Amino acid sequence: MGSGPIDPKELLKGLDSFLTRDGEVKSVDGIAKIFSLMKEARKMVSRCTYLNIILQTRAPEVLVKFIDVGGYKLLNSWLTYSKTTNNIPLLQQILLTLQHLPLTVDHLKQNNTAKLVKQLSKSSEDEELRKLASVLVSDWMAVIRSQSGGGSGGGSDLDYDSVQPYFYCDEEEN
Repeated sequence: MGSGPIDPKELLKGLDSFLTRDGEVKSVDGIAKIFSLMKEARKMVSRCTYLNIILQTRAPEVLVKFIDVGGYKLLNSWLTYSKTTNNIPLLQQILLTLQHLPLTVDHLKQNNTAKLVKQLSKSSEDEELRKLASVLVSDWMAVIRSQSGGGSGGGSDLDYDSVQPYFYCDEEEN
């Protein structure tokens, strides 16, 4: 193959000028223009580029208002949209971006994304997606255990059933 492809990243990286030079976040104005254009989500590169910027968005107020302005529904939307094709570098970035923002038990339960990410960190055919998903669900179950009152867990010898505090799907096959 003497012919080469085309760079699709620069098309979405034109917006990176409206963020900081490291591609983190400029302002609450910055997240909103990104929000509307990444919402379209019709390019695979638009997915990975903007989600990486929201990941590098180290301003926690910008994250909680991202959830507020519609990003909450869009996290579940893009999760399902990526799970159809099951694109490994995409799935792991979506769950890592919502791992970056402070998400509540109300949220993960309502959108059912708690179940969707937990079945990944139970047994998927890939290391990197489920180990990032494992850090995410361990963060979530730390919060959930703290909302419950307490519990040991330990960390080691800790089984897939004993890491289900509000992840218990009581679907009785019995």
